[PDB]
Amino acid sequence: SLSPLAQRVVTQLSVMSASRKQPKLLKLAREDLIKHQTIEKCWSIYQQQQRERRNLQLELQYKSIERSMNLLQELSPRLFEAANASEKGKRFPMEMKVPTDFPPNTLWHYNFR
Amino acid sequence: PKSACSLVKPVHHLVKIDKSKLSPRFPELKYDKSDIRSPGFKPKDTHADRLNDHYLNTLQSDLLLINYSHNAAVVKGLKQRAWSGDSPYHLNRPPKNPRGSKAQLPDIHPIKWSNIPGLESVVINCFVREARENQLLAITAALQLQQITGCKPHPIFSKNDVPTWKLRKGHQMGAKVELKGKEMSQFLSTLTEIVLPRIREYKGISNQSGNRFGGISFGLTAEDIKFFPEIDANQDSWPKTFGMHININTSAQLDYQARTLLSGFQFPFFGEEK
Amino acid sequence: TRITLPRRPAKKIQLGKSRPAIYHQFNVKMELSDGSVVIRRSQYPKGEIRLIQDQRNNPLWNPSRGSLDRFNKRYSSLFSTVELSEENKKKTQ
Amino acid sequence: HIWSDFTTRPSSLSIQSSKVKNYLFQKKASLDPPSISRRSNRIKYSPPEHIDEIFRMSYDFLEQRSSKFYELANKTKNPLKKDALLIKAEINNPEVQYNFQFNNKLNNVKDIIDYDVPVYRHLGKQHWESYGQMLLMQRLETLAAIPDTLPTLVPRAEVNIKFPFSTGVNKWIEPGEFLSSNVTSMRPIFKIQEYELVNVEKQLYTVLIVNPDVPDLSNDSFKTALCYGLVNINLTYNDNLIDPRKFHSSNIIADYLPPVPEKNAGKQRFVVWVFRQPLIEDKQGPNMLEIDRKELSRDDFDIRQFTKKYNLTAIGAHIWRSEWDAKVAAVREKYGLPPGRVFSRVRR
Amino acid sequence: SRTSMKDSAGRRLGPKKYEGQDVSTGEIIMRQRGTKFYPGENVGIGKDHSIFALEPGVVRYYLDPFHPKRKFIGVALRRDLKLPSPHFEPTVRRFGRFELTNKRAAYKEENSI
Amino acid sequence: SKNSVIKLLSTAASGYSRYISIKKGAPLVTQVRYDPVVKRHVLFKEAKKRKVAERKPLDFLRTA
RNA sequence: GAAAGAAUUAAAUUAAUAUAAUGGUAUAACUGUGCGAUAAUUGUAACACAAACGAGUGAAACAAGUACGUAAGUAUGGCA
RNA sequence: AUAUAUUUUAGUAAUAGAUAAAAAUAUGUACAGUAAAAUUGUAAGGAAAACAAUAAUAACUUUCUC
Ligand SMILES: [Mg+2]
Ligand SMILES: [Mg+2]
Ligand SMILES: [Mg+2]
Ligand SMILES: [Mg+2]
Ligand SMILES: [Mg+2]
Ligand SMILES: [Mg+2]
Repeated sequence: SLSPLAQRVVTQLSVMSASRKQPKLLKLAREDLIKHQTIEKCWSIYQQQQRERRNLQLELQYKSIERSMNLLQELSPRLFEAANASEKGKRFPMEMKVPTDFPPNTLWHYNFR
Repeated sequence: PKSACSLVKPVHHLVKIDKSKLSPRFPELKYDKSDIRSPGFKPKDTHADRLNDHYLNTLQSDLLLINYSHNAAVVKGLKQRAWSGDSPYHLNRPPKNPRGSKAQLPDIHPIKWSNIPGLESVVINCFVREARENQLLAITAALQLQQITGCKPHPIFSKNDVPTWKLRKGHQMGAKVELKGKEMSQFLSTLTEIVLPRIREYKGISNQSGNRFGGISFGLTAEDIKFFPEIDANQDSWPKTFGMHININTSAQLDYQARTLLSGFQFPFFGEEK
Repeated sequence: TRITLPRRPAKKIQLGKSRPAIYHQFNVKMELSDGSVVIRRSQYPKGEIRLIQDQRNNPLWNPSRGSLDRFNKRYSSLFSTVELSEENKKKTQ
Repeated sequence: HIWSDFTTRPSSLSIQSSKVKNYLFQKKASLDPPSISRRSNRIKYSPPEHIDEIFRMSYDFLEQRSSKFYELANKTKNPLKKDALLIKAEINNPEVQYNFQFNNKLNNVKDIIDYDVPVYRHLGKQHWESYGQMLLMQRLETLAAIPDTLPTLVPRAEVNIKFPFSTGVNKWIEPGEFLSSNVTSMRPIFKIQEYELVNVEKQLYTVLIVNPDVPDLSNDSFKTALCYGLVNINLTYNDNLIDPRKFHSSNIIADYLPPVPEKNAGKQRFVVWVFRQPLIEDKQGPNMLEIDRKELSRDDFDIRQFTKKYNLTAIGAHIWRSEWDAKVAAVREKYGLPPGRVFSRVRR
Repeated sequence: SRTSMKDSAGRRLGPKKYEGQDVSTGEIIMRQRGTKFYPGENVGIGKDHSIFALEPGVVRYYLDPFHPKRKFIGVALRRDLKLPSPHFEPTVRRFGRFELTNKRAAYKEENSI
Repeated sequence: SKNSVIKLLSTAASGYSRYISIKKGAPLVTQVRYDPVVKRHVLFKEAKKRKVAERKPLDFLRTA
């Protein structure tokens, strides 16, 4: 009927498939449904607020930068030129790592190079 | 059929009739997939995404600061040129195609608080070419992909036909999977930390790699996939293993911006940039 | 010639009744090369893993900061740097 | 805690069921849902875990937001803005959501869903837009009741009709239904549910049922026929069922003549239109209007011309459509209308 | 020798009825291969994209702003009407039947169901 | 001969019958059409017998 | 100022159309999908186009029944 | 922890989306969508396998916010 390789392939396929592995549908009572809706809506609102806060902050930073660069242009042309360069190949430093869940054994390195 | 003449009749009102809602056929389908009452419901925002949080906090501001060019105006792309009306044959003529390209190119905007570059989507294209002989290899590749991602893969089929390579048309051959949001972020984090350091002579992603507009890519060999923790934990269960292409799609206007963004997430870049 | 798994009749998923594939996933703790632990959701059943070769001990990711084993074992009395200096005349090549 | 206060706020914003309210607001998931009436089913049921504390937090968050909105709402002077503020404050209230979703909107009981309350009215409007309004629009366009009678419609009020007096059965007419001559023998009952903010005391309404498809053999075409005409009707958000109780004999500009389609004349559209009166400033009370009853004719009726004359704006519509059956002759006889014509089966 | 001496006849595919021309129900206004002309007001279209009159009237060729880049043939019910008819005005309809003044005929018609 | 002719005989036993063409090894062709003797839609079935290209009956019950 | 939606504009019929070539087709006639598998049904077909006759073509309408569609309606085989 | 009995599971098989230009039901109807080429890339991959990306947002509605 089937080889051992064929069997193993079938098993692998099954791992991915939804055939006889999935539970019943999540039914709720009307009160429960409402509670869920209120949870979700509030959360969504909170997320929107956070986005606006961050977005606003970014806008403020941009405005400050603009204000700075105009001033620099007014005062010292060479300094302005130096500031406003193409940073095409700018690379973030490899020490600035993505913050983990829990910290390492040695928290901070005081010596380098 | 009395005729094939298609011709949509005009209306006498501005109300937008959603025809789906007027039926009683698919009552489960009227609910959005986000809604709890739909069978299509899935808990989306299950836990705090770490890479995304990092981007929000540290990187995004830094990226904005980098990309500020003073009084930078919009750079319009190559577009379809209109004809000068110096002849009456120009009068209903289609426009001249773009200068260099056949297809139109997008406008490059200055980076401000709104349009800072960020990760949009990852796609993991695995086309196993031995599966022209063995269909079961495609299945195994799809499983591997699923294991790696925690996301449902989609089967790739042979779209073309060719004699030199023993390839038919309409044959299942490997799989793909578009990761988005938190799963994608996790996958990137795994790539940065676990897998790519275990590759021996790994210089990084090439600086000559990428789209013209905010898309960067690279690929992993069959040797490299055994470093993924889901595959590594049962090497008996994974005798064969398949390479893959990894298309990273950013919200970057240009490719150097996208490269910079990826560097922020601890991706090394080695080659001479364009 | 072409090795295949021949398809059975497909099961009709009705419109609206399609359900998203929520695979079974465990919360897995990865301790990296150093003691930094990170939680990740994973399909394989293993609550804890500790990694040997990671970005946190690779030189590319931090520039600023068992045949060999067998050999070490059975040439231990000799103690095999000074040895390198002794056996490295760079005239002949 | 603004949503627990009911000093200034209406009673309708609360849930009237006590058990349901208790279930909503508890400190642990101990109680079982009042919705599940059966004991065995309650036993079987298991709500999702951790739902209570999070729900409470969400309530607090949205309650705070509502309170903040109210701080603005009371300072506001102009009425539409104030209403909008009120809506914003209370729309995310769980209790009002429960009330609206799970109790009837058509024949709303005032204590549960009060359409005098702005939030509930907004909810009702949204519900109407989701399905019933779209359906009505489709039936107007497909049947060709808009351009044939009255150019366009911008649906504002939800209009539902009924024929209670003829047969006995209770049924709200779905737009574009085929009703028997027995069903539509005696007059209908309207319900004009208004969702916009409007002056309830001043605003009058007119209702016109028009039959565009009565055949005129001189013209070799059709003509309109005003089958039923009411004017100067007073609506209120909750008190809105236009019945012989409400309107007086003075309000009837053309008293109900029934659908009596001729044999082979075809299907006849009867499309009720609901207009609101023009509102005059510097005049307290409801501004009436006089109709020249000799000028307007029933056997031929320019609806558009009439509208132009009295400066009406069509807010709502509904439509049924009658064709010939055996009982139309009986209906004619009852009303004292003539025998009724019979046309050739072929449209030659 | 070998000669290419073979060809089908012409398909008579002009306009069979012209602007301002009186028509009757069923009459073919256009024969064509694909919709060069689209079926306009009071006009049908056949399997071979043949425009035919649904009613007695006046054949009119026109453009409609609702369908730009499309020519139309329709049938105006009189000569007075500009056949790209006004959109929000009511549709000019033909009753097209006659009442059975004859008593017997009327009775027969009443009987028939 | 690639496409053969067959006689579909009405199931409502009027005697009415309609003829259609099929491929030589096509499945048994039953169709519901109007029977004017009975004045309704009835089943029609093949009056004669003939060989058929035997397809394997696809199994929905997961075998082995 | 941001997010989402509705979309609109430009371009396109160079792909695709069971099949030649031509005309038509994104308002899709092309493609996907649910139901279905019925209209690849039954009697009368006017009136046109074409046309020596024999034939050929489009087809309103009337009547019987069927399938899909919330409805409007659409289907008397296939874009021609 | 172990024995018997009575059951229950394991037949492990793909579509999870009204799927949308890989292949497959070529006639009906209902709902919905848009192709192709060329270009820039990417593990074996090379002119030729697969996947990604490549025209414009003025006005409008809703949501959050200064
Ligand atoms: Mg020719
Ligand atoms: Mg075809
Ligand atoms: Mg062509
Ligand atoms: Mg002639
Ligand atoms: Mg002849
Ligand atoms: Mg077709």
